[PDB]
Amino acid sequence: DIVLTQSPDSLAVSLGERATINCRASESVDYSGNSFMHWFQQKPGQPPKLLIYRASNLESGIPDRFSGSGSRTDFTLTISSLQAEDVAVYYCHQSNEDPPTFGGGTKVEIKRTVAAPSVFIFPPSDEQLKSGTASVVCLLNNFYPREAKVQWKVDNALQSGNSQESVTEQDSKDSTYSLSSTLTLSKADYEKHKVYACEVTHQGLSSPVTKSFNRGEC
Amino acid sequence: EVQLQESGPGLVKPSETLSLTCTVSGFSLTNYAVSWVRQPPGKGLEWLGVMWAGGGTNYNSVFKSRLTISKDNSKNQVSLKLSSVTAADTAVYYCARERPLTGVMDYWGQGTLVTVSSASTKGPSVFPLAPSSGTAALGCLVKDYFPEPVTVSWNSGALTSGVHTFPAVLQSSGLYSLSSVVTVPSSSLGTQTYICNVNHKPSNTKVDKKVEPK
Ligand SMILES: [Cl-]
Ligand SMILES: [Cl-]
Repeated sequence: DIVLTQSPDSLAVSLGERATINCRASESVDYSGNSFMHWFQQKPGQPPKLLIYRASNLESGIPDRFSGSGSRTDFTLTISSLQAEDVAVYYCHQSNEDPPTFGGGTKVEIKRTVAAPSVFIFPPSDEQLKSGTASVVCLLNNFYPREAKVQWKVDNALQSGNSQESVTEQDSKDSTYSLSSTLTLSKADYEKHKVYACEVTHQGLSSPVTKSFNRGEC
Repeated sequence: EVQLQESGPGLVKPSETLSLTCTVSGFSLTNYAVSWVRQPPGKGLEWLGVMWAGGGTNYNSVFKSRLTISKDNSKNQVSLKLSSVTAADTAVYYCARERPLTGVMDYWGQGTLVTVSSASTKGPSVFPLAPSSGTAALGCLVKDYFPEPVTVSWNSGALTSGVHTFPAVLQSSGLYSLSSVVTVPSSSLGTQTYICNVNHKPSNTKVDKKVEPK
């Protein structure tokens, strides 16, 4: 099988600057003066989108900042002026020899200015509490860079082993990340305590910020 | 406009047969080939096989023993059958229109996630993440579903700006959970209606949950 090796594996690029992605093949992907190497863009929860076919041909509807070159075993995708919406995983694809094969992918991220998270806290719904579980959600919205710390406090007692985190990939407009932290208690343990707080530490905050509620809830 | 759409069972038991259908529009299966490509979660793309325009098949040799691709030109449909499935066959399965002379896969379906698992299918419970108190956040918690995936829209796709739907987390129970949030004007919380549309295709569950202040 033809093995496709991409480089870099990932890169962080500033708005308006050049992204270069190389694909090398273990064998020639040319036949009769035609190169059967193609380039795809994949965003999260979306299929691959064709950018370039047969090494250098820009697909209809794809902006001209995307271009391709190379032949035989050496190919390059160039994004001349990287835009916010170009954050994705990029794949090379050879169709010269069976089976068709893809590269391992190249992750393109925007490097942008530091942005503080907007913090929100959500008490468990009355609906859920009747089921006998309490989910407390802390939302960190629209921050850069990715690195963040969430600390759960229950009556000022710092929590451990009973939370899970999830992070979005980089937003296609403002190049930020968002994060949700969920604290999971039994209804029993939830009702033993009053003050629920999530403490957010991040580069964009001068000191850690705390959002909290009382189980009383107005 | 060229469109493809994959349909699949969601969950398949080990050693059983995976059956998928790819329905096409905006082109004829007499003119174009259709390829099947899968992507295990957080991994690369693996080509399975192609149905040629003329009705012949070409397969990845690693799947020769287990894989059959068929079609009906007149029903605008290509089918995949993968026998003796294991955990290794857990992936998003894609069908793609292929240019017959060049092998260029120019249009792809949205994909269908196939989970190979001995566990039961289970539709989600949907709970509101209510706003409290310029900017206000609200959302929906989609709890205790299996397998993946869940999709969330807001006001049937009318609300998209400020929407964040987070990757699902696997809880210790072995059931998935995810949150979907949207940031809105604080002044809008009193007046404006906010409904999350939760779709769990593997259980054929659709849940609408109105989200409002406490
Ligand atoms: Cl044929
Ligand atoms: Cl072509």
